[PDB]
Amino acid sequence: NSTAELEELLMQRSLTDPQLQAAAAAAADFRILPDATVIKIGGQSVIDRGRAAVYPLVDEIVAARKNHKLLIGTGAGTRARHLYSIAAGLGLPAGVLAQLGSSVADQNAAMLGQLLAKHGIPVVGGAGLSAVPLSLAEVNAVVFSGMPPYKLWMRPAAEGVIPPYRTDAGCFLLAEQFGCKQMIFVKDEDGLYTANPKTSKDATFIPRISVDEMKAKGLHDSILEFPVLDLLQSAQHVREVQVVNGLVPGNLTRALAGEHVGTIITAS
Amino acid sequence: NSTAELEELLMQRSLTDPQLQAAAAAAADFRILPDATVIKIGGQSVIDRGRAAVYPLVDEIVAARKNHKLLIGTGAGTRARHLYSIAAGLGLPAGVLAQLGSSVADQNAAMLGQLLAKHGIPVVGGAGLSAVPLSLAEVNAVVFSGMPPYKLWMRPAAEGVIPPYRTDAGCFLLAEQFGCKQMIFVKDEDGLYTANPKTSKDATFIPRISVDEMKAKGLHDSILEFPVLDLLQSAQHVREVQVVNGLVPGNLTRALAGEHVGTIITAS
Amino acid sequence: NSTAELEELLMQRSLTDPQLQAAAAAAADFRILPDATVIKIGGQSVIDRGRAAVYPLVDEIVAARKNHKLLIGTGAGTRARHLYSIAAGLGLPAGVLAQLGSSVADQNAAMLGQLLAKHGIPVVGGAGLSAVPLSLAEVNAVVFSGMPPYKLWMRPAAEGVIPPYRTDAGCFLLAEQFGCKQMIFVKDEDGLYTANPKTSKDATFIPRISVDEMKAKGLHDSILEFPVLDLLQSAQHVREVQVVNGLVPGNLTRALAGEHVGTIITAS
Amino acid sequence: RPIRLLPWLQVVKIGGRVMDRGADAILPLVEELRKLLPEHRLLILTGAGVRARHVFSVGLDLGLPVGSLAPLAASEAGQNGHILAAMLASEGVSYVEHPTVADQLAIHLSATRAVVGSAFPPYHHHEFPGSRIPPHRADTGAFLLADAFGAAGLTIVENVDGIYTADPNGPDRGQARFLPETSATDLAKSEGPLPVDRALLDVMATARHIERVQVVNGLVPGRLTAALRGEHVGTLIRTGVRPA
Amino acid sequence: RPIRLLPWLQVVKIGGRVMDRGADAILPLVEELRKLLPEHRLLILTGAGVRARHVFSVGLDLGLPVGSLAPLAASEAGQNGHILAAMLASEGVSYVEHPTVADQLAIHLSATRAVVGSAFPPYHHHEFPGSRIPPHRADTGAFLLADAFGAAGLTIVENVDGIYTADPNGPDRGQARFLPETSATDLAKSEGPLPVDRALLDVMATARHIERVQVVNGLVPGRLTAALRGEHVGTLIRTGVRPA
Amino acid sequence: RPIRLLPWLQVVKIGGRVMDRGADAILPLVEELRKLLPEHRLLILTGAGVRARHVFSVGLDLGLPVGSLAPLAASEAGQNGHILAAMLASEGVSYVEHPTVADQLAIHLSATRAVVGSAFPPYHHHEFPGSRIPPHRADTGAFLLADAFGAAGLTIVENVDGIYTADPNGPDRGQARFLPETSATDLAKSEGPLPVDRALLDVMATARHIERVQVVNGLVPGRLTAALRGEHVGTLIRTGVRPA
Ligand SMILES: Nc1ncnc2c1ncn2[C@@H]1O[C@H](COP(=O)(O)OP(=O)(O)OP(=O)(O)O)[C@@H](O)[C@H]1O
Ligand SMILES: Nc1ncnc2c1ncn2[C@@H]1O[C@H](COP(=O)(O)OP(=O)(O)OP(=O)(O)O)[C@@H](O)[C@H]1O
Ligand SMILES: Nc1ncnc2c1ncn2[C@@H]1O[C@H](COP(=O)(O)OP(=O)(O)OP(=O)(O)O)[C@@H](O)[C@H]1O
Ligand SMILES: Nc1ncnc2c1ncn2[C@@H]1O[C@H](COP(=O)(O)OP(=O)(O)OP(=O)(O)O)[C@@H](O)[C@H]1O
Ligand SMILES: Nc1ncnc2c1ncn2[C@@H]1O[C@H](COP(=O)(O)OP(=O)(O)OP(=O)(O)O)[C@@H](O)[C@H]1O
Ligand SMILES: Nc1ncnc2c1ncn2[C@@H]1O[C@H](COP(=O)(O)OP(=O)(O)OP(=O)(O)O)[C@@H](O)[C@H]1O
Ligand SMILES: [Mg+2]
Ligand SMILES: [Mg+2]
Ligand SMILES: [Mg+2]
Ligand SMILES: [Mg+2]
Ligand SMILES: [Mg+2]
Ligand SMILES: [Mg+2]
Ligand SMILES: [Mo]
Ligand SMILES: [Mo]
Ligand SMILES: [Mo]
Repeated sequence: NSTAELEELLMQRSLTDPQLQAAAAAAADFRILPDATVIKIGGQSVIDRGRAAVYPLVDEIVAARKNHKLLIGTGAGTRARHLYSIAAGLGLPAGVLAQLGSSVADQNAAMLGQLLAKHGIPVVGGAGLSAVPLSLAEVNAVVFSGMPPYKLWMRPAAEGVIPPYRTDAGCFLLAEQFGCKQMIFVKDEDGLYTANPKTSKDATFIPRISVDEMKAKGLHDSILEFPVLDLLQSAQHVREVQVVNGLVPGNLTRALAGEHVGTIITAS
Repeated sequence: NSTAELEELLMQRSLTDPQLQAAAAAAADFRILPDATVIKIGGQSVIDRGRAAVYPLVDEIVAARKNHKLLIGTGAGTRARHLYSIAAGLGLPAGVLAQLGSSVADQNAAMLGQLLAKHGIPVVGGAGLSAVPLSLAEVNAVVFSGMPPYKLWMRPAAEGVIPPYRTDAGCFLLAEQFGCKQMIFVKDEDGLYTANPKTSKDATFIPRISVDEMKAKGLHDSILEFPVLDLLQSAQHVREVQVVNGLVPGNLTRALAGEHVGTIITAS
Repeated sequence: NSTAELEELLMQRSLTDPQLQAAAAAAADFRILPDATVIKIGGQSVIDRGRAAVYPLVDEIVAARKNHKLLIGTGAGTRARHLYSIAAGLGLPAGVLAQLGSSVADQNAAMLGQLLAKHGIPVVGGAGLSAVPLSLAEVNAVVFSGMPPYKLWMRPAAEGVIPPYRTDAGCFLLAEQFGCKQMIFVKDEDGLYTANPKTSKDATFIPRISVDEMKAKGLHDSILEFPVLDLLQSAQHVREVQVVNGLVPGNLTRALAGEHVGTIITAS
Repeated sequence: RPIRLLPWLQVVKIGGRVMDRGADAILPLVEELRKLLPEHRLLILTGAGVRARHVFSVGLDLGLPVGSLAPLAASEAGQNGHILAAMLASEGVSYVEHPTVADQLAIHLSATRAVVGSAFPPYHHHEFPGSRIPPHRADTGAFLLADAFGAAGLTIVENVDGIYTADPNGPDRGQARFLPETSATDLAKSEGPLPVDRALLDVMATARHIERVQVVNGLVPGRLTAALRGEHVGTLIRTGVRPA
Repeated sequence: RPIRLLPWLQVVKIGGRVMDRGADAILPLVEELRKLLPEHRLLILTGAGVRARHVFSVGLDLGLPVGSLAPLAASEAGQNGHILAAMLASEGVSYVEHPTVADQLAIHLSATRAVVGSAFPPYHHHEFPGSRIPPHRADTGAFLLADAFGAAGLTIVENVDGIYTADPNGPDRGQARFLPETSATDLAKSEGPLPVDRALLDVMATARHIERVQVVNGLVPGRLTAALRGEHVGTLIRTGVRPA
Repeated sequence: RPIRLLPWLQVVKIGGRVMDRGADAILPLVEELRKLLPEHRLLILTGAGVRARHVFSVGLDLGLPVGSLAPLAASEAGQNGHILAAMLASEGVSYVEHPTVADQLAIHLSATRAVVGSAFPPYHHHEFPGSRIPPHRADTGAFLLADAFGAAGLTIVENVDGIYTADPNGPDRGQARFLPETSATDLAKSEGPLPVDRALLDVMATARHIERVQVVNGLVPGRLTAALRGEHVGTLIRTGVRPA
């Protein structure tokens, strides 16, 4: 490989050419925001529960940003499920549902940002490149809306019209793109179990598992949107994620301190 | 009252239902930016006067933000009066005038922000949630344009087409919505008098008065836009305002220090 | 002269009236960002060269903003030349080319901002009034896209359709408008020579020259866009500029320290 | 009185609780609107419905003030407007944003027969205080625009026949009597719930052009079409504007 | 020379000082424009007038540089454009923003017969230095667009008959003589005030398409209509473009 | 399956490498498009071509991840769209932005016969990881929109006759054989370069409406016109959608 070699392939071949694809893979790898942690705050699992779930998390974020740079993405929740139900019953395609679900993640970002404003933490568009707030000890965190930008260009799932890339995927891809050091999903269960702990009597807790092992055990579609497990296996930067229970006081703080609360899911 | 009770009324009744309205009134009350003071800098009364009025105020703002978090809203002034005269003579409705007056408050915000930029103070949209500048000792203040957002949806007055909610109302409502601790109107008279001191020989100064007392004395439409006195009586957070003379050196600084310069108008 | 005199001429004459033009010339002169230095990073000369040119400059900017407030504008480069070639061959006018060239300066600003984000330096629109980043020691610099705003309203050159005001002019005018203390163009030659040093065997280096002397020696169109030399002669605030070689390690740092590297071009 | 900016405009406000019924209500309404497109130049504005109740539940639980809740509810009205416009896209109809409605409606209705927008007005964090529930909602926003434009009419499409003396789905529905006609001043002086914002009655008292607004049942096909021709099929509300 | 992007376009610039006369000038102009809508595809651009003088008074008193004053004046031209468009809304006309004029004018004039925009060009904080008064104002912005588009014409609507040898409302009005025709190069070499920006003469010298611009009195009904048909009713300014 | 939002729409994607040929390719294409405007309601989407290769060269040299490179390439497709729209402006065509395409295409195609947009989809910094080259490019974005809208077709305009068994301009061009028809599943399982994004074959596998996409040579006048009438003049790609 060389720069000049790559530049010739880039000029002379289709981008689909395996020889150009392999030369580009040899490029250097820059991490844009390597010292940041991306956290997703679940819509259904946390924000829809109101003050009893959100106020302790707000206190944890305020304490945590003293030691940890944070990008805090919001989930969507029950209002997006309602929009999806109305739109799917009309026969609208996945790209139209995708646009409707963004509005609900935005509402949640606005509500969380208003609780955080007097602590100096803004809601932003462009979290990964919100250079100023992330460089200041007074701030050191931003809130963003967790849906991806795909809108009408959303790829549909193999079946049905629910957008397959929603706020788990939005937050994950932002962590991956900006080369962040850690990705934490804040949900309302202690972590991954062998069955849905809400629906199932003797599900066993799983502290640590690989994407291949999850698929083999029939957990591809359990505590995270299932396409995230495939994005994780393709990821250059974030090769594991941690799922934690935001309802347990201090859980987010402990995960940020390196404690193994919850479940660690690894690409390999 | 309870959350579940309120949630049932919210699902099952019209929002107009007195029983739902009363249950919602029992909700907790969060103040978004409780340590901020909103100041309105009058368009006609200050900014239209140029350097002799504006430069001492700029120095006061720069000194004051060392000790006091400030949201500084601009008035409109003579250019908006000119637009209103042209548009009203054409028969245009209040909603169209409202849009024209915003442009003039924006011009004033731009001119004031350019004098403040080298002091680190930005002009912003979204002052109440300008979390970053308000959290930094280097900044601790923002400038915003004081007209409300109502535009073509402006409620007209009972008579005529001049928009009744202009920059006094815009600034007041921002202070009320963000739960700010104090609202100061910076005008060009020492405060409220028993008649327009510009037009009237022996008007007597009024240091302190309630909205009901102002109405009873025929002052509903004197030194503030009159709808502000009704908004003040409905306000949850800002239940009094202070009117001061921005032409007197240090008056704004003294009001921010708790001195009773000017007139204090109280909701009750 | 007086304020009242000027105000009467402003009300009663055309803005073209020589008597109003002269009265306005007597106005006070406020410098909005007097302690800032504007730097242009050349598109063809630096950013198009990739990592070997850009990474040492990124390190210099990071070190330099400890002592110097910086507004860093990007050039455009080879992709804009390609757009100009396609559009000119179709017969499109200068105003349409101007719009196409902006996109390339934006791409360059995005690439440079992503390398700078983890150092707290943002890409901004409105650099001159980016009050907050410029007031913080943690930040003290911003990146902006160097094309002017003229778009379809671009004045054409006397001949041909290439926009005559491109990123040299954009950066220069921002320095002039904000009353910045210094303007540094970062190119890929040590400075101005008596002929194009790329094309010409025994060109002699010129450390210092006036715009009139450059025109007299046939250098009006050499290392800077030629209209910039006329803008410089009309400028109120920035009356000289320095051209330096960004390929030489530390050259930008030394120029910011007051060393006479490169060429100083003076209005008079 | 001010001139009428768009005297030929018809404004139709579709209740958020009608949209909440899903395809069973929306498909017949869409078919009726398709047939109305050649007959009228329509600005169609959607209300918010049940999702705004959920965001109020969360926001009030978090303690948020009324100016925080106003744009949160408005979002739900925007989303209903995008859903309705998508169903009408093949007839040339799209959703347009509030600044486009406020400044460019004339050109958009020259291009196509109808457009859809959110009925909430942009009061946002400058919503008036007093109640913890935003007062200037979809009926109110639709009327402010219809009257500012000097439109030929405003018709409100409800999930009930019109205004009754009590909520006809509520604890006192047994004595709910239907009102074929009423004045805004009469309604304003009564206490009790209505199917229209109480702020609508206030903006009616300062109106300059719209003389009557009809509330009709959008769950009965043909009522909207009849109301747009002036036929009395629901409750007429007299605003107390008089002819010049 | 470059192609003409919109060869069928007519551009009309309305002076801010005409709009400042209020209804007595604006109502007859609106009536004349209504009657012109079927005849021409019009981009109507408004200048700034007396409110920009007031903002210059304040801004110059505050010491602000010429790039600060350029968008402050442009605002006043935008506001005049919104006022004029509102009066024409019932005929399908709306105000459109500068990016819409620069990139989408073709589709907007396919939708409707005319649109209104601000005549100031977006030079903003990149206005050229030298004078403390922004040089690229409404006449200049209107000409840059008309010539970039390769429009069929630009007509400037003034509050006077055209260009005279002295200001016909000023201290030397007694010897002001009317000029039925002039060249931009001749004007450029004279000193003294004009009713058009001095920058307009500069942009005329580099023009590629527009051969003549007529300045006519918008306070006399029918002059705008005559000028749009090429009739000589004010001052013709030859730009010194020649036919291909 | 979901409804078709715009069943009467034809989508045409113009390759960035066709635009890179400049006037010699663009002028004949513009003339052909002008003649197609009365026949079809067209959304014309441009790809990126060689300038995106240069920005990838710089960006990959700087180490930037695939989400950084995706909007950098998309810019080049936007710029080609503005160039093509300017050439069609006199026929009423303009460039429209992605949010306008996603929410307001119905009204814009009611106003005029065609509009132009960027074929890249807005995946931006949320582009999928795995390759250092953004996978969801112009062919892919054009197909996602054509299929979401339930359009009557998508035609891809290339600088070659269609898909061959090897790159017909590359080191193995000697054994490149032309494929008049193929399925997306067959292509997806082969290795080697294509003139269409490999992501296009993936989005074809989940498609709900578009049954076939034809790739034709835009350097041969009349092929685009023939393809829009269903005539087989390049390579047909079957998506594996079946009729309801
Ligand atoms: N095997 C499993 N282990 C743990 N939880 C599971 C499992 N299978 C399903 N779940 C469910 O996943 C839920 C979390 O996903 P959900 O989509 O509710 O989260 P969220 O991030 O809050 O969503 P959003 O932000 O999209 O509203 C848990 O509430 C749990 O009921
Ligand atoms: N009873 C009164 N007491 C004091 N001032 C009064 C009274 N009645 C009228 N005024 C007038 O109110 C004026 C202040 O209101 P005005 O609308 O000028 O202020 P502003 O906030 O500068 O306006 P804007 O920002 O809208 O231009 C004072 O200049 C004074 O002349
Ligand atoms: N007399 C001269 N002295 C020095 N350099 C000259 C002279 N005449 C021409 N040049 C050329 O000017 C070039 C710098 O201008 P160029 O337009 O390449 O710079 P840039 O700022 O990188 O451009 P952009 O940002 O517009 O791509 C040098 O590379 C040099 O070849
Ligand atoms: N006096 C009344 N007459 C008729 N309906 C009433 C009355 N009081 C309350 N209601 C209730 O109002 C309901 C309509 O609800 P609402 O007005 O909130 O819906 P909407 O108008 O569809 O919503 P949005 O305001 O968000 O568009 C009716 O179904 C009825 O139950
Ligand atoms: N030589 C001249 N011939 C004609 N009018 C002149 C001349 N010199 C100055 N004037 C003045 O210019 C005035 C027109 O003013 P001006 O051109 O500023 O207005 P406008 O074009 O309406 O404003 P804007 O440029 O903001 O659109 C005339 O009424 C006349 O008094
Ligand atoms: N199997 C193949 N069949 C046909 N062309 C191929 C094949 N493999 C590679 N190519 C090459 O792809 C080239 C077309 O390039 P490409 O698809 O990148 O351009 P484009 O579609 O115009 O660009 P964009 O994707 O930016 O719109 C052809 O000219 C040919 O050289
Ligand atoms: Mg998002
Ligand atoms: Mg405001
Ligand atoms: Mg720029
Ligand atoms: Mg209702
Ligand atoms: Mg003039
Ligand atoms: Mg291709
Ligand atoms: Mo639009
Ligand atoms: Mo538009
Ligand atoms: Mo548009």
